[PDB]
Amino acid sequence: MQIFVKTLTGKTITLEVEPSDTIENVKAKIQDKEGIPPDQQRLIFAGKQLEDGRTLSDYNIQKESTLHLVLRLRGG
Amino acid sequence: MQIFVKTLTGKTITLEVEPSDTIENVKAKIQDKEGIPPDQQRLIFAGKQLEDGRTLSDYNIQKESTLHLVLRLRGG
Amino acid sequence: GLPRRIIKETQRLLAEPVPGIKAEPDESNARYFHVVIAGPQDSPFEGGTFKLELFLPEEYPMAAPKVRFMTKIYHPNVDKLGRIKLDILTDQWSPALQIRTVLLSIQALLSAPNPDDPLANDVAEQWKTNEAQAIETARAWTRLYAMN
Amino acid sequence: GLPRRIIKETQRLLAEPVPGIKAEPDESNARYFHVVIAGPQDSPFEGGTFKLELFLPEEYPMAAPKVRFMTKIYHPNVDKLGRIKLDILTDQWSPALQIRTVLLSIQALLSAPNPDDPLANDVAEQWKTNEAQAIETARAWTRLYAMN
Amino acid sequence: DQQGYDVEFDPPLESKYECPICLMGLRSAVQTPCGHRFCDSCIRKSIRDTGQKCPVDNEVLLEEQLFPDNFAKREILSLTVKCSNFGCSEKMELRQLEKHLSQCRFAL
Amino acid sequence: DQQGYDVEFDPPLESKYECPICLMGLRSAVQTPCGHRFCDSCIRKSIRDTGQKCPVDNEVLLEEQLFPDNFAKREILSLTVKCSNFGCSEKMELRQLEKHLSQCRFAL
Ligand SMILES: [Zn+2]
Ligand SMILES: [Zn+2]
Ligand SMILES: [Zn+2]
Ligand SMILES: [Zn+2]
Ligand SMILES: [Zn+2]
Ligand SMILES: [Zn+2]
Repeated sequence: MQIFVKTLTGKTITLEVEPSDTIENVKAKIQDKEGIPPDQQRLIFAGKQLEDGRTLSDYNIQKESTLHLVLRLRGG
Repeated sequence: MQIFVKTLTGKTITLEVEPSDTIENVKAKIQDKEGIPPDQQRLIFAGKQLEDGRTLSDYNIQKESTLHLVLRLRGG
Repeated sequence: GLPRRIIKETQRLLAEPVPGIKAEPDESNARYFHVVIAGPQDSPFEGGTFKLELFLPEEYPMAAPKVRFMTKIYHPNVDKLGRIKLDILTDQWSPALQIRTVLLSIQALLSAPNPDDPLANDVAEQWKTNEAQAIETARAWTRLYAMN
Repeated sequence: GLPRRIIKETQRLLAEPVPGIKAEPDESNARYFHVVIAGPQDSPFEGGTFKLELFLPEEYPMAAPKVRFMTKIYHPNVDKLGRIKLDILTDQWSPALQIRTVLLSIQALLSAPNPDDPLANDVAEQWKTNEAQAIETARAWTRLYAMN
Repeated sequence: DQQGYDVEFDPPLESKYECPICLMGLRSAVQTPCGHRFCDSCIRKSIRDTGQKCPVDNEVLLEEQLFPDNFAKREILSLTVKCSNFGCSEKMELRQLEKHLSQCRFAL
Repeated sequence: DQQGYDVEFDPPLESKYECPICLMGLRSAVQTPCGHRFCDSCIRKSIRDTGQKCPVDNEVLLEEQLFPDNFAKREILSLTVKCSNFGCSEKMELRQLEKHLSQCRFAL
């Protein structure tokens, strides 16, 4: 399936994955295109920060579902 | 009118000029695209080395006429 | 004559809106933004609509935008005046980041409250000591102050 | 197994030929090339067809290809053995240059003979002292040796 | 003061030739070690104001580590653009814009 | 020994991602000060064998003056390619080729 990923600048990219893929797997694919290391990325979907452990099927990310890219979030 | 210009590698580019344009004018347009200074370029058409002074109408270069690019030619 | 990033960044954000988040500039001042973030799914704030006021300073994009809630919200990382304890705004900013990304991070903050780095200390104390109580408190604060 | 530049460079040259110049590789050796350059317009060699033999050395493209005429030609920059006094081959070579460009430069050399940097000294002396005689001599040398 | 190239590209400017800081065509393009493009002025402002790091991934970036993407510059300057003046319909390469903008018949 | 990427691109490899020396995809791309792209090995061979100059225009070029076009590298690696083995019809990004070439069902 396809998934949309809106980058920092506002530009969109489209990846190819299955629902079995992890969030660590998707962050590794985003590294290949944009050149941002996976630990530095923070992905948002439906106002929920997607963490490395779970898969796309757990959060319920379907065909043509638009993710959002955010920079590293540490201390307040 | 259009004119085809075959580069050193074999790749072609197409410029926009009139017959009134000089060879110095065309070499300046080839500098803009490829980043080769005009003095370093040597243009060939019908087995004839095209020199800076004359125009395209003198050599009789028409619509969609294919030129060829060659490197600097000094001493033998 | 505004800086021409802001004029493009307004147009991109307005033309391609984020799901849940409304945002428009003030008619008398383009640097002020009428923001209204909807409450995220499966949170204490499920089915609420919270106002915010975002401001772009003089040296934007090199300085981060100042954001404050304009609605009462029971959240450990938001104080009673409305100001937000979020990492994008209190340090480590970069000009690559945009208004769109800030509002997404504020939206994400509502689903993931962090008492371990607090701002409202009474709320952060309440969240750690009795979590299920504080979530029900925030659900009531949504119904009182944040539903219409 | 040849170097895979040569295999592409043969295909490009063969698929997209240069007007006037025929070129094909030898069937038993891909480094040898059967070249036949046609004589250019408004020159001493107008309406001739001259054979050449081009060879690609071991460290091509870092070394220039060795080219020699296989037809008698009255030209100051070509000796009686057939070897050519052209600048691409005797110095200042770069691997960017290809077989296609070498044959174009040899084609261009026929229209513009230069006695001031000679190889055949008897021809170069003849060209400077009596130019109109030498052009008529070359026109006869074309008809004798280079028409079919 | 100096941002990127501000003009309507035709076809529209691709994101790969766009500056992350000013959101416009890369004026005097420069590339980082981590390997993305900015304007000359904009990235140096991000270093001088915001800090010695690449905006998009927080990698290490000194002011000296930058180098000009002259390959990218030549591509951008040859992209076709529309006249920025209100009413003018003519089109040209970006390199020829500044010349035509003096020659343009619609400017204030 | 090491040339560029040798494989049938689909669509065909654009000239801007092609090496002037080996005539193939730019393996570990590097850009000059004068501003054109080569492989890492190929341009250094042209310096070491042929001389300290840029092949296409004879400009000055030391071995240290080169720098990696990492922006170009990421673009090239994401271009779609066909399986080089005789008979195989499958397609993929260039980055995924080496992985699939071990997994391929048609190799000798
Ligand atoms: Zn910029
Ligand atoms: Zn970076
Ligand atoms: Zn105009
Ligand atoms: Zn190469
Ligand atoms: Zn160069
Ligand atoms: Zn295969």
